[PDB]
Amino acid sequence: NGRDSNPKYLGVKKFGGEVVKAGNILVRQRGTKFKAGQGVGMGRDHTLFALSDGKVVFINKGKGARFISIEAAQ
Amino acid sequence: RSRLIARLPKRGFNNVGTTYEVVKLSQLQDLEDTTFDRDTLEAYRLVRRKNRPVKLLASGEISRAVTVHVDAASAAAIKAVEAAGGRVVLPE
Amino acid sequence: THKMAKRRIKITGTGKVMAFKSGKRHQNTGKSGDEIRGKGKGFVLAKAEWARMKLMLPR
Amino acid sequence: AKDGPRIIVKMESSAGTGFYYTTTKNRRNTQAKLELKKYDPVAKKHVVFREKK
RNA sequence: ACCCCCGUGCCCAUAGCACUGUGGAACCACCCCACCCCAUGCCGAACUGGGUCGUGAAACACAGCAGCGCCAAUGAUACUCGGACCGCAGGGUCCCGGAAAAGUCGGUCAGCGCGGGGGU
RNA sequence: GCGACUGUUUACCAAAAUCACAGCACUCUGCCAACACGAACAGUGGACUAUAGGGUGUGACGCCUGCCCGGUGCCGGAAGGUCAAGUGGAGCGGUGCAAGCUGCGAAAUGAAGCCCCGGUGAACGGCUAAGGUAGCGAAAUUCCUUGUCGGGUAAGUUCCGACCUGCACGAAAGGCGUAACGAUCUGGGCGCUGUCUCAACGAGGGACUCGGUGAAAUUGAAUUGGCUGUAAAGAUGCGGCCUACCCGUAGCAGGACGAAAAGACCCCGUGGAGCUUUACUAUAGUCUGGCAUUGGGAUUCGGGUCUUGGAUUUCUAACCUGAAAAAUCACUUUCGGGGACCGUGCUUGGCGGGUAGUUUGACUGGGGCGGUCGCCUCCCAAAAUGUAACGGAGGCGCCCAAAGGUCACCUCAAGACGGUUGGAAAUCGUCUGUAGAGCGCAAAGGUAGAAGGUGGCUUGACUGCGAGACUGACACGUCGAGCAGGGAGGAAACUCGGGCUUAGUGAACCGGUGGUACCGUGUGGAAGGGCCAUCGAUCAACGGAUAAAAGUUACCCCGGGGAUAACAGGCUGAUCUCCCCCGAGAGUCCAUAUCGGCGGGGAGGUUUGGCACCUC
RNA sequence: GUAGGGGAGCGUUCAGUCCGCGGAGAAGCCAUACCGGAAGGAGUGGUGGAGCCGACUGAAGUGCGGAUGCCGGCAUGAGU
RNA sequence: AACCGAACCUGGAGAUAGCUAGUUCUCCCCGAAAUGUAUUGAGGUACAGCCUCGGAUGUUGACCAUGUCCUGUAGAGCACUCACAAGGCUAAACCUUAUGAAACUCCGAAGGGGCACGCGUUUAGUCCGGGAGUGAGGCUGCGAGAGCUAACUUCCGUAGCCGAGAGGGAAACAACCCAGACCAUCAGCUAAGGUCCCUAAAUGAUCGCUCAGUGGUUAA
RNA sequence: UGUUAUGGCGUGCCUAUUGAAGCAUGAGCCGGCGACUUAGACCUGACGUGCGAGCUUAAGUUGAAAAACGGAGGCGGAGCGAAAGCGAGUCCGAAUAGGGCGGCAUUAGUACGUCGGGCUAGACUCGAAACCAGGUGAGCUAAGCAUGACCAGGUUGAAA
RNA sequence: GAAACGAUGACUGAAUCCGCGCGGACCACCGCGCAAGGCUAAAUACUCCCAGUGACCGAUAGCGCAUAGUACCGUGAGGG
RNA sequence: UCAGGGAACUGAAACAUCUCAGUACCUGAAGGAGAAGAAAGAGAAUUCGAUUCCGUUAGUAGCGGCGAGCGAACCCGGAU
Ligand SMILES: CC(=O)C(=O)N[C@@H]1/C=C(C)/C=C/[C@@H](O)C/C=C(C)/C=C/[C@@H](O)C[C@H]2OC(=O)[C@]1(C)C(=O)[C@@H]2C
Ligand SMILES: [K+]
Ligand SMILES: [K+]
Ligand SMILES: [K+]
Ligand SMILES: [Mg+2]
Ligand SMILES: [Mg+2]
Ligand SMILES: [Mg+2]
Ligand SMILES: [Mg+2]
Ligand SMILES: [Mg+2]
Ligand SMILES: [Mg+2]
Ligand SMILES: [Mg+2]
Ligand SMILES: [Mg+2]
Ligand SMILES: [Mg+2]
Ligand SMILES: [Mg+2]
Ligand SMILES: [Mg+2]
Ligand SMILES: [Mg+2]
Ligand SMILES: [Mg+2]
Ligand SMILES: [Mg+2]
Ligand SMILES: [Mg+2]
Ligand SMILES: [Mg+2]
Ligand SMILES: [Mg+2]
Ligand SMILES: [Mg+2]
Ligand SMILES: [Mg+2]
Ligand SMILES: [Mg+2]
Ligand SMILES: [Mg+2]
Ligand SMILES: [Mg+2]
Ligand SMILES: [Mg+2]
Ligand SMILES: [Mg+2]
Ligand SMILES: [Mg+2]
Ligand SMILES: [Mg+2]
Ligand code: NA
Ligand code: NA
Ligand code: NA
Ligand code: NA
Repeated sequence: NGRDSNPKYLGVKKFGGEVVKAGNILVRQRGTKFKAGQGVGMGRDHTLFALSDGKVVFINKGKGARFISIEAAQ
Repeated sequence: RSRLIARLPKRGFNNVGTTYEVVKLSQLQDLEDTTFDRDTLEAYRLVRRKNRPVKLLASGEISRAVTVHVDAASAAAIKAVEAAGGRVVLPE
Repeated sequence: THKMAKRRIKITGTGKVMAFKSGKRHQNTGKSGDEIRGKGKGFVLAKAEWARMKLMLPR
Repeated sequence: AKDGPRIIVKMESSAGTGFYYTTTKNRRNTQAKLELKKYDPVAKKHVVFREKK
């Protein structure tokens, strides 16, 4: 039926290489696709965020478990 | 009234009691040889308002001994005038 | 309107809207935690004009 | 958030001396009587706190 | 320095399963007892307390084995960025680059650390 | 066929089957009648009176007129239930030293109605309250239908007579029949006729010509061809080609999408008006209680300490009305009657389309009908995000004192083998088993080190906050470390400010409750107002209009629109039409003299449509 | 280059001021082959018979092809 | 009192009109949009995007390269879900062979996007503030739905162009191809397309094809 | 310069639109008339000008071939909060987290004029069906009431 | 609305000196004023008429009219 | 000018309140003006001290389906 529908959103917000700040939201998702790495926390809605300052870092161990860490500069 | 105007959660309460005249402390201090503030000569010191009382607030800082006769005054004001000389007179 | 002088657009030193939060206060609530305790301030930079034109004079 | 005779209800919060509401969605479905707990109101805290209206 | 065992990481199937062999008191496991601390909505199976013999069978460790998994070229091809065309059309082609999947060759059943222990 | 008749009506397109009609029926009305005009208890009309008058329906006459009153309407009965002002006053609250001065406010009692019972149907209305008595019947009701048969005609879809399957015939919105009546409607026949096959002659007034007088609509400019194609898709000004000396008169009407009227159909406009009702709301009117005008004499019932009230009854100076003498009255009087009612004024409640002011949504391959608006999950979505349709599917408007926090412990679906009420699954045991299960619901993602399953303890489903980010035009929405006051579980690190996440909800205004004390217009209080929290929302047309709302217009008006339908053309060619391919088989034998199962490939633009391309 | 925004100017009427013109004659009208980047302006001639250019500045009742615009005059349909 | 589903005249009144039409002198500069969201909103308005003007900032803009990270379209594939061809075995499962998928994914491009920097060439962006217009586009190529894989069809994404765009070419013919008009000129070279004649320009050169007027309307 | 012959080229204007020569709209011609203004010490912005931490007056009075006087008042100056109030600080809060404001290395205004634009009035101009008040009409027409008038002639032949 | 006060129709109905009304229900305090009788220059509005004036028109302007509520239209109001 | 009586269109992007507005219209009465006027006031200073008009207060307080939108007074200057 034509009726029903939803704007939705989701995706990634801070990509790798980028310089985050204490509170920047990294990736939004529904499940646990991107697990909270080092330097990165996780919200109720699996929304990843940053604790302090640093740089975005992606890590992939052959799919399944994604990780995102933050390497400080200083 | 259908564009932001309305739909704003505000009731508040209008009172409008007494609005005192802000007399900056640098106006007394710094310049001047003390013209004696009183309640009439002060009109020539650029504080002409009328209808409302007078308030004395500390903002300018240059210790100097001057006498002040305003209607009301702050905690920090009184503890800044007599601290360098003078006396803050308030109505009985 | 005089319901504007008592509307959350106070004439600040700069000249913008002193908003609040219309999420939920009186009715239709009872869920969440401190969602209602959001009785803070609000500000906008696209309606300050078409709002101050009704209260600016009687600041 | 409908509100009729149906099961479950929105509850006011009282306290031993304390005068504070917690607002909680209960339910008369199962054990429906011991709506007592412990929500410290602005105060010393640790006050006997039953939402039971 | 040699080797082995135990504990714990990096790595997280090219380091996994199966089959087979080796290991016996340094280590590991089984095992023995367990009224009480503790515990399995029933069982001290598993947790757990106190400890000989025996055995290595099982488990575990190691080694061979790679039948099976896993990993996976070269070449070509599909597709496509760009440019340029054809058919009434569903479509399709040329030039220039990038470039799969699968399959095949082939690859290998790890490697790299720290600490402790007992042997030469 | 209809209507009985005479008559009558849409001045100016409908004279008819309309209306009227004598007749019949129901029903109201006791005469200052009912009713009606009216700002007015004035006045008048009814009308100078019960087979009289008002309203309604049917519409001479004849035979006749059934069944169902559940509902609605009305009449009657009326125990009880509810119901306004008022009567009454407990309690509660405020101020003051007090006397006292003041807010809020009952039990009971309290009119007309409503609910409730019955009845009334020539009341609406039906044929669940019951269901077609007579008669008529494809008849003006007829759909399928040109029905079937018969009559008339050489031939009849209409017409007449019957039958019957009466889409929706039906007895006073009358059924059926009927003499007479008819510028009415329908069919047939006779007569006659240029009505017709078929045109001819003749005439008279105009068209034609000359002299005189001399308009109108219209008009971008004109030096203004035909064929084809193109162009907004209908070409004299574009292209190509063909034709065509210049200029009139008399004539024909194909073209200039010819002239007149911004379209009367249709759609749109939060345009208008008229008209309806069980749309909203109010009012004329009207019913009614109390209180004035409004008194006297008794009885009972209420009570307090002479009376104060309700009702009943009765008399009368108010008042109303009639007669006589100076008809309308003012006057005095004999009186007559009614007479504390009525009328009228204020107030309360009900009734109320008579009247009045208005609402009645949008999207939409025209509109209407149907369907559908918010939020959530996939696909479309073309590897950031985003992205539409009346595109393809499936959910939500909750649930849970635990499915919460935390702390510990357990690991699945299924198959095979073997076992007892089993005999498919399941209960048990042992192996295999990246889980092919589970996670409260829809779906996706994700999860084996758990967001799978259990137990103990608890109420962080806390309060005061929040650097910095995601997302939106705004408004909202989403995530969140850390800090503080106090707690929970664990030895502890540590975690917890609801539940694997994404739906389980909605602004403002207004009001209710608790709390706290800011304001409080002379002062001090108080009423009230603010603030904190929180409650009321199929407001689902779900960013929401109003506290409060339906239809019709073919009697229609206006402002617009080829921005939006029906005609036509144009585009397309499902459908339609035609042609062609292969060939099983029929054609005694034999595929193709003819015919062409299944299925395929094109053409045409004559069908029904799609779309909405130029003209409203 | 449309809606639109910005900039520089022309022309007309009235007003203040300045230099002036006019009976051998203004304005207005009429002809024109000149000038300026446009809006426009100038010379000369004819007409006409009283007033009116240029410069600066100020103020609007300020610039026409259209609205089935309005008023007036005059055409076409025709010698129909 | 010649036109009545509510007379005429005057007045409120210059009623309102999201409607329609019209909207007057000149040159110069820049230069739109028909999208998103909301609306008793749909042919109207608010805000945003998009325009111009001023100030500030003054290269953060643009294109491209390099590095890094992310996203599952095309393709493919059968390893889950559904469907599906033949055979073996004894209907399901399992085995051999063979498939199809917008709502399957063992795999997985091109390309795209964010960020950093510039190794390089160019040029603008942002912020504040005044005034706007536009919130009814169309087609073509490509990638999709809807439709009969029809429509000068509808609805989205994307590029260009038309819109406000002259000129040349395609006979004519906005949308196609080639090209963006400061002006003047009896000047030259070129693009798209052509070079017998009607219009400018080799009835050109070399090797073939078609006896057809194919070119100059289609297929089994 | 005027006029013409011929060749080449060449789809009125305006409006409304995705698209006009349009077989879409408007227009006989010409002259004249005709459409973004005006007011409110209003609000806001650009520019210009005279004061400058100050900045001006309104009514009015006295004078006018001319102008001054007039400082009731308004805008500057301190913000923040619902308010009391406090104050360079205040609201949430039982003291430290933030929002708003000063201080920022640093930024003053006000009055008047012209102009863009907003507000409030008919607000660019022209235009509708309609609603309301008052008044005029039955000398047309639909009827009533009062009083006058008119209907050749012929035919059919009821009661009594 | 917590809704005073003034006013009025209908019903009721006080005091007056240790008095009465009012001061945004109410009360105390406090404060102001004392009705149920009347009359009364000037400042103010407008303008038929008159004078004067004009960055007011110069007749398709300006009042409608360079005189006319006349011609003309309607039964009339009225339009013009 | 006062008094009696008293609309609608419109606005509220519809529409019952409110606006429009107590405006238009109707009617009564009077003048060269009326109205109003000598405190049972305003108001917050133990104050000013008939009325009316102008300026200001100020678009403030307040009112309002708390919408549209409507909208004082005191203090003070001035006419008198
Ligand atoms: C059935 C139809 O086919 C139909 O109803 N057609 C419409 C014209 C009609 C009804 C005319 C009726 C006559 O009483 C007058 C005739 C008219 C006014 C003719 C008008 C004509 O010139 C323009 C169009 O008018 C239409 O709206 C119309 C859609 C139409 O097809 C015409 C082409
Ligand atoms: K003649
Ligand atoms: K046509
Ligand atoms: K001359
Ligand atoms: Mg809105
Ligand atoms: Mg026969
Ligand atoms: Mg007759
Ligand atoms: Mg003849
Ligand atoms: Mg031609
Ligand atoms: Mg003819
Ligand atoms: Mg029209
Ligand atoms: Mg119309
Ligand atoms: Mg994408
Ligand atoms: Mg409201
Ligand atoms: Mg009619
Ligand atoms: Mg069109
Ligand atoms: Mg058609
Ligand atoms: Mg002739
Ligand atoms: Mg008439
Ligand atoms: Mg008008
Ligand atoms: Mg330009
Ligand atoms: Mg649009
Ligand atoms: Mg589009
Ligand atoms: Mg356009
Ligand atoms: Mg042209
Ligand atoms: Mg033409
Ligand atoms: Mg035309
Ligand atoms: Mg049109
Ligand atoms: Mg006779
Ligand atoms: Mg008047
Ligand atoms: Na003749
Ligand atoms: Na009505
Ligand atoms: Na009006
Ligand atoms: Na009068």
